[PDB]
Amino acid sequence: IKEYADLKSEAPLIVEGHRPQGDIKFNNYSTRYRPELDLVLKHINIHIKPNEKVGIVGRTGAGKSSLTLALFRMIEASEGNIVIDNIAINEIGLYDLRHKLSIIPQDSQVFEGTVRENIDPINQYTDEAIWRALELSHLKEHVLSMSNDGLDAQLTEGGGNLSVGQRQLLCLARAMLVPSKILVLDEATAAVDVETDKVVQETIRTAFKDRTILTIAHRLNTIMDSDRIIVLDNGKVAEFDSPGQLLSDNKSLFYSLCME
Repeated sequence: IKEYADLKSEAPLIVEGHRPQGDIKFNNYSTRYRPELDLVLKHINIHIKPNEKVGIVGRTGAGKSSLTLALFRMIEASEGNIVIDNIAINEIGLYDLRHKLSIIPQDSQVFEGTVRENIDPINQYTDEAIWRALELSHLKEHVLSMSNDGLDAQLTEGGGNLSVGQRQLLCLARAMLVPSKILVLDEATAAVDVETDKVVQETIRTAFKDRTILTIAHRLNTIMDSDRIIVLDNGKVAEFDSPGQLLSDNKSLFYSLCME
């Protein structure tokens, strides 16, 4: 027990510096997936518009997954830094950093309890906010199917578990319930219900029409629908980021990926 009681913490949760829209600005940021591994991000300096919708693509093993971890400081930066809203990611403190942002993970999960608790464990949203978020996510209707408890209807890891593709919709519902200043997205590595995919893609853009959506894609269609796309490979941005100009003219690897 003391063996884990002695573990080195990831980072201080709260710091003196705190913020009061959005911003994403790499500043020669570079990072390795782990200290024992070589670098996975190399001197990125990209800047994203305050309400931009952007897409990240790459080959299998390109290292693009680490972008979310670095943006959430899940991995400490090997070099360089990032700034959001004129405040560095390190200064704000991890608690506030993760509270102000939002993200759909590669794999979402269900927690044993209630949907209301599994969506607002912090208990910081109004009941009308919860209802409106579930409705805008097109989730309240199927939520009411389980039991008369509605928002308080139970759920569990097994037996009382939801649809495998419904998990990602629920995570998106949580993200849209949160008043996020910035957002991120991800998709199932394996094949999933295209109905759920369309529902998520429609609702995310319809809700966060005024908030940033930087998405990581396993299918290039989301890159096509993104206002800006940057392809990443070998720990480096692989081309001049554009909405499809390189696909139109250069026939770049971005075009080859959409061909594939």
